[PDB]
Amino acid sequence: MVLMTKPGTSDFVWNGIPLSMELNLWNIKEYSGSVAMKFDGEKITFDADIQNLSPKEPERGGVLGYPEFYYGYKPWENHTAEGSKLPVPVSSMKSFSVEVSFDIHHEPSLPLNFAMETWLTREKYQTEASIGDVEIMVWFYFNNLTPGGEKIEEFTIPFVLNGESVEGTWELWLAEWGWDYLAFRLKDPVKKGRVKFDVRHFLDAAGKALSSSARVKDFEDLYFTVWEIGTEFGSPETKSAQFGWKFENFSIDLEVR
Ligand SMILES: OC[C@H]1O[C@@H](O[C@H]2[C@H](O)[C@@H](O)[C@H](O)O[C@@H]2CO)[C@H](O)[C@@H](O)[C@@H]1O
Repeated sequence: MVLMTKPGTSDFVWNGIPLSMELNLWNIKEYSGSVAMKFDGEKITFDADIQNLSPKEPERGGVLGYPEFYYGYKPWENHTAEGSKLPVPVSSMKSFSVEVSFDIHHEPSLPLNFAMETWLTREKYQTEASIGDVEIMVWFYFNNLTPGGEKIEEFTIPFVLNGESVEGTWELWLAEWGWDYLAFRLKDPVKKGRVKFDVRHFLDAAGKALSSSARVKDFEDLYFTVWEIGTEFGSPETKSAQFGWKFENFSIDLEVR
């Protein structure tokens, strides 16, 4: 049982899997209202009803926070729950399946998404990402929110949605900021459902997308550090946010060559 009502990180174990939950409001200068994130052994829930919001780093634009949970090592926080099998070199990953059920609710106009991501780093345990590293996101849902940078292509990547084998069409957005940002955004966003997919398909498309970059070199030698699952929300214009979610039936399976 884990309960947090302010920003912070806590570890937990879900069906034997060591994980970390972060009530991540990294780009929020200050807020009024309440946030509550909880793990009860069977589900992780998050609820927010906050106001008086403004960006911590205004000039970078983009979102305000990212309440999430993750498996592995999150560089920015020098943190991992114990017993984690990540990070591992991208070249060593044969497959990395992620499965989770989700139910996201939100006031109608809120910029928000259901996004999962990883950070690929040159060194195994960096404490930040910079030039030469990569941030790769996978968005299964979005509302009044587009990824950063611009769309550079589309990839058809399969996955199991609510128990059925489907093919998703994913727009790939790339931005060269302090690191390389890549976001795969599903054309038919899903607000509630269950998905199972292999992160390897996204790592394969990302590596190809960057095969001529002068910034990202030797993609396959980078370390796949973590797998975060959460909901980014907000924009420089967002003054308040009312939303919440429930994640259940979580599991991952890393298979290394
Ligand atoms: O900038 C450090 C900050 O990054 C947070 O991840 C951001 C990422 O920087 C941004 O490019 C993307 O649009 O959104 C993600 C998630 O909101 C990270 O979660 C923080 O821990 C870190 O302090």
